[PDB]
Amino acid sequence: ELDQLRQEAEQLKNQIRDARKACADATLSQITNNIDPVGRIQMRTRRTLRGHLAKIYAMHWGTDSRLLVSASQDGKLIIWDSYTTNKVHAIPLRSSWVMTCAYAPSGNYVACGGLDNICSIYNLKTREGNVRVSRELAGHTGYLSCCRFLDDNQIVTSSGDTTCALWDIETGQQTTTFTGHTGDVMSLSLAPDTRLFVSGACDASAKLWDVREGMCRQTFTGHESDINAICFFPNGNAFATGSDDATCRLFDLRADQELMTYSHDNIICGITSVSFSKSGRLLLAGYDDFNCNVWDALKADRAGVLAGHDNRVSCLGVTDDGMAVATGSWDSFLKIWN
Amino acid sequence: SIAQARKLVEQLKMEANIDRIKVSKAAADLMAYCEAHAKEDPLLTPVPASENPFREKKFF
Amino acid sequence: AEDKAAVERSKMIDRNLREDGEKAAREVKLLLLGAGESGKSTIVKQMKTGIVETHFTFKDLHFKMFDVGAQRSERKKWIHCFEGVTAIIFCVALSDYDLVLAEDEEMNRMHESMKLFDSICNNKWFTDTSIILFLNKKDLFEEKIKKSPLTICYPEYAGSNTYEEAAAYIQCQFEDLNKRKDTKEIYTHFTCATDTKNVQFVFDAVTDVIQRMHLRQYELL
Amino acid sequence: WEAGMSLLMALVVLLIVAGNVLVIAAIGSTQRLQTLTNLFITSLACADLVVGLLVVPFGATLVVRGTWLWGSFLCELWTSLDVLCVTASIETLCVIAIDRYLAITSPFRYQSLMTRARAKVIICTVWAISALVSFLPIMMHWWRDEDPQALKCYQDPGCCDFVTNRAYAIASSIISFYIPLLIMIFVYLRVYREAKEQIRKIEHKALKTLGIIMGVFTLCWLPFFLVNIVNVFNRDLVPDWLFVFFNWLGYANSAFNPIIYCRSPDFRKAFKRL
Ligand SMILES: CC(C)NC[C@H](O)c1ccc(O)c(O)c1
Repeated sequence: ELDQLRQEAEQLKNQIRDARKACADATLSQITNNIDPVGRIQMRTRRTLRGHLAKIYAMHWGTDSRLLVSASQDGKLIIWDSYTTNKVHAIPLRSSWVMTCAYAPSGNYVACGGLDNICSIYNLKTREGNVRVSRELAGHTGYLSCCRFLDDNQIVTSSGDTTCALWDIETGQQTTTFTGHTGDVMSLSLAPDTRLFVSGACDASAKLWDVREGMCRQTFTGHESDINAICFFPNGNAFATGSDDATCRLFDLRADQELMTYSHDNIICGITSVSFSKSGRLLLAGYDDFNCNVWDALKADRAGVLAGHDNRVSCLGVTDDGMAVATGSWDSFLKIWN
Repeated sequence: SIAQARKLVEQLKMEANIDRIKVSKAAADLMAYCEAHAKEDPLLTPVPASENPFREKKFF
Repeated sequence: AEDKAAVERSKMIDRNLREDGEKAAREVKLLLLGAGESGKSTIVKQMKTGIVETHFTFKDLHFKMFDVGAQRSERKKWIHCFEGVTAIIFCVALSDYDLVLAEDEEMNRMHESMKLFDSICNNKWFTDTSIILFLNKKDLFEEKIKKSPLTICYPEYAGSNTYEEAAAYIQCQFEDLNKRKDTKEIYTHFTCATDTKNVQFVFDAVTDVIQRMHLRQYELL
Repeated sequence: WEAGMSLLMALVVLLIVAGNVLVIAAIGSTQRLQTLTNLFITSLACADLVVGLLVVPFGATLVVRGTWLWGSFLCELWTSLDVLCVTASIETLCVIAIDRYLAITSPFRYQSLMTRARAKVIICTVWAISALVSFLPIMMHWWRDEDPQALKCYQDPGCCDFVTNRAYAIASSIISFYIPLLIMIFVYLRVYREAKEQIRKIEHKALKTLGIIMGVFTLCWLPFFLVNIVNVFNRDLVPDWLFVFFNWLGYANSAFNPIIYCRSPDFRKAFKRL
C-alpha cells in the first residue's frame, strides 16, 4: 500500500532533517566574525567583444585562459580570442536556437545545444576544413540546459526531461543515465577531480551525482524558487547555487547543509549565473537586474558592483588562472571585466 | 507509482546513511583553504600592472 | 605577419557575419505555438525531434514557422527565447468544445486552450507582438453545435443554436482575454480541412503587422 | 542694433552645432540606433553641422559688420559651401521622405532592396548632385551676370551679395527646393491616406505628426526661395533686408530638423544616457 511507503519515506526524511539540524550547532557567520573585510574591488571593462547580431545565451573559456566560445540566437557560434578581441572562428549552426555551449579542456572540440534536442559536437583543429559537424548526440526528449566536457571523449549533458546523461562521443551512446529529479535540470557543474558533479533543478533542489558509480550521493534543498545556476568551490568540497529568489546559497558536501546565504533587500530579480574566484573568496553572481554583484565568500557582505550592460546578464565565466571575468548579456556585447 | 515510491524509499535509505561532520569543521576547513590560497588570487589582491595580460603585456 | 593574417581572418569573418545577419533579417519568423490537438497538422500541411522548422516561400517572401508543440516541458524557461518573432500563430479546434482532457476529469479542452492563450498573450515577453488565431475543423464544429448546445463549456450564453452566433461568441471570448488592448491586435480566421487560402490570410496579417510596426516607429499612428 | 542681433546669431549657431553634434554622437555611440534611416539622419546632421561650423559664423559676421571683410576668394568659398549645405539638407529630407513612403507602402520590397551599401550609394549621389550644382557653376562664374550693377558688386571686395542671373537662380531653386517639395508632398499625402486606411481597419495623431514635419520645413524655407525666384524677373519688387531675413529663417531649418527627426523613444534614451 502506498500509505506505508509514504510513511516510511516521511520518517526517513525527518530522520535526515534531525541529523542535519544536530550537525548545525554553530553558524558560518559566527565562525567568520573575526575575519576582516576584503575591501572594495574596482573593476573596469578592459575589453569589449562585439559582433553578435542578437542576444547571447552562453559562453565558456578554455584551459588556455585565452580563447572563449560564445552562443547567440542568430545561429552563429563564435570563438573569440580575448587577448586581441579578434574573432578566430565563426561556426554557422544548423539550429537557429542554442541554449548552451562547451569548450573541451584539450581544445580539440566544441559543443552546442538548444531547443533542437541535438547536442552537436564540432571539431576545431582540422587538416584543411575549417569546421565540420563531428557528431550529433540525439537521445534526449527535451531542450538541453548545459553541457560539460569530462574529457575529449566523454561529455555529460543535462536536459529538460529531468534526466542527465553521460555520452561517449566516439560511440554516440548514453553510457550512463542519471534520473531522480522531479523538475527540469537547468544547469550542472563538474568538480575539479571530475569524479562527481552537482546538478541543479527547477524543483528547488540539487543532487550530487557520481560519475563512475552512476548514483545520487547527496541531495540539498533550502531554496524557495528554481535554481538557475550552480558552481563548485575551487576546493571541491562545497558548491554555491543561485535561484530566482534573489538568494545565493553556499551548500557543503561533507556537512550536507547550507553554510551561508547571500541575499539583500535591495536586489529583487533572480540570479542567472554564478562563479567563484580562484581562491574562492569572492562569489561573482550575475543578477537579472542588468548588474553583477561580487559577494564576500566568508562574510556575506557585498563588495563592489559591475554594471555595464543594458539588458539582463545571461552568462558569467572566469578563467582557471582567475585573471579575467567574462560576462555575456542580452545586450549582444561580451565584457571581459578585470 | 509503486516503482516510483520504492525507488524513492531506497534512495532515501541510502542517503540517510552518510557520515556528516559538524558545520564548524567544514567552515574551519573552508576558511583555512581560502586563507592559504589568497596570495595567488588575481582578483582579490591587485595584480601587478605588468603581469596583467589584458592591460599591457607582450603577446605573440 | 601572423597578426596581419589574424586581422584579415577577423575582417572576413565580420563581413560574413554582417551578410548573414542581413540575410536573416530579410526572413520573416513565426511561432506556431498551439495546443496538442488543435489540428496543427492540417495547418502545417496546407502551408507547405524537438523543435520543427518549416521554411516556405510566398510572393517572394520567406516564412520560417517554428513548431514547439513536441516540447512537453516547463514553458516558462524557454519561452523568452522567442522574444522578437513577427507574430504568433495560435491554432484552436472548434470541435473540442464538448471534449475533456484524457488526463483531467472535468476540464473542457476549450478551457485549457483558453488558459494557454491567456498565459501566452499576457506574458511579459510578448507585449508588442501580435497574434493570429486559426480556428480549425469549422464544419465539424458546425455539425456538433447542430447536435448539441453550447452551454456545455460555458454556463452563460445569450444566443440560440446556430453556426454564426456561436462562431462570433467564441471569437469574442478569445479576443477579450488580452489586456494590452492598445498595443497588440488579434487576427482571427476560421478555416476548414480544404481551405486553399490560409497562406494568403497569414500573408495579409503579416503585412498589416509590419505596416503597423513601421508606423508606430515613425510615430504616425 | 548690431548688439541685438549678435547674441541672436550666436545663440542660433550654438544651438545648431549642439543639436547636430549631439545627434551624430548619439547615432554613432549606440548600436541599436545604427539602422537604415539613421544613416540618412546622420547625413543630415553632418550637413547641418557643417552649416553651423562654417556658413552661419561668416553670415553673422557679415550682417553685423555690413560688408565682406575676408576676400573675393573666401566670398565665393562661403557662397559655394552655403549652397552645397542647403541643398544637401533639403535633399536628405526628400530622400528620407521617399524612404518612409517606400517602407510603409510596401514593406517587403523595401526590406529586400534597401541595404547599407545602397544607402551609402544614395547618400553619395545626393552629395555629388549638391557639389555639382554648387561648386562647379559657381567656380566657373556662370552664376554671375552682365548687369553693370552685378559687375560692380563683383569687383568690389566688400560686396559679397547673392545677386545672380536668371538661369542659375532658377536652376538651383528647382533642383534644391521645389522638386524636393513636390516629392515630399506627394509621398506624405500617400502615407497619410495609408495611415487613415489602417486606422479605419482597427484619431488625429497622424495628421499632427505629418503637419509638424511638413509645415516646419515649408514655413522655414518656402519664403526665401519664393523671393529668390521672384528677384530674377524684377529686382525692385522685394527689398533686400527681407531677402536676408528669409535666408536666416531658412537656415533655422538646420536647427529645427534634428528635434523633428530625432524624437523617438530610442533617441530619447540615447540622449539621456550621454
Ligand atoms: C546669402 C547666400 C550666401 N546664401 C545663398 C542661399 O543659401 C542659397 C542656397 C541655395 C540656393 O540654390 C540659392 O539660390 C540660395
